Amino acid sequence: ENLSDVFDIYAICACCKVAPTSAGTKNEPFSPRTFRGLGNKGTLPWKCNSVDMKYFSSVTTYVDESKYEKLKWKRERYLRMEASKLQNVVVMGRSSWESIPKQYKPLPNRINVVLSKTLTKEDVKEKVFIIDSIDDLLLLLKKLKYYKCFIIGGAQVYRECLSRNLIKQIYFTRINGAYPCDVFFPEFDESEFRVTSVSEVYNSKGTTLDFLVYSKV
Ligand SMILES: NC(=O)C1=CN([C@@H]2O[C@H](COP(=O)(O)OP(=O)(O)OC[C@H]3O[C@@H](n4cnc5c(N)ncnc54)[C@H](OP(=O)(O)O)[C@@H]3O)[C@@H](O)[C@H]2O)C=CC1
Ligand SMILES: CCc1nc(N)nc(N)c1-c1ccccc1
Repeated sequence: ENLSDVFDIYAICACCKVAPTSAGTKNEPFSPRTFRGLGNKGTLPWKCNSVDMKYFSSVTTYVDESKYEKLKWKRERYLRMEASKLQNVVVMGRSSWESIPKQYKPLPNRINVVLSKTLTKEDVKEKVFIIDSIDDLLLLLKKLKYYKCFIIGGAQVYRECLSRNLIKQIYFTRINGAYPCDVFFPEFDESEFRVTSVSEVYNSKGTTLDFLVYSKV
């Protein structure tokens, strides 16, 4: 079956409009995807957005002890048929991991997993899991008790995961504001996904935003 579903590999990200420039063949003033701004100069285009911050925090930390049991079976089941506290898992590439003020790493109540090949335990003192590659990621999950695995960045981790059909659902936030960006959310065959949750329009500091949730067909 689908690994993505078996291990509930959901992806969450936040994008904003892209502030143009007056130079470069990279300018896409008419890109069909209005919200593709992911990062810039190693950080978030926008300013710490309180709301999304809260949203992201909420969603990635929420766990339902009961509903878990079902998932417990699903995985076990697959595990065997293949062989023939309770927190969520967060996963991020080195970049985004560094892009975080140490004072917030690792992320609380969440099993942190950093994807990288240039990091070692001697280097990372935080209590996190250092993964070699998506494959290991899978191997890791297989033997790990958690609610749902989350992919919180960055652009490469998304792409890779998407290209391998490892994303069950995507929690896509949208920040209505243009900001200079050098990193953008990767493309994919959206055909397999259908929006399942469209939140209302929220407001903060004067910048609008909303939350979407696309699911695999
Ligand atoms: N708006 C949003 O929701 C988000 C924005 N961001 C922003 O994006 C930018 C960072 O994203 P991006 O540049 O794509 O970087 P990433 O955070 O994805 O980090 C890239 C690094 O991750 C590693 N990596 C990726 N895939 C693999 C793999 N399969 N196996 C092993 N290592 C892997 C590599 O580590 P190594 O070099 O050690 O091999 C790599 O150089 C930042 O500015 C950050 O602020 C990040 C997340 C979310
Ligand atoms: C709150 C910012 C945020 N919001 C959403 N919706 N998704 C994310 N993946 C992140 C994020 C950004 C950089 C590093 C870790 C997580």
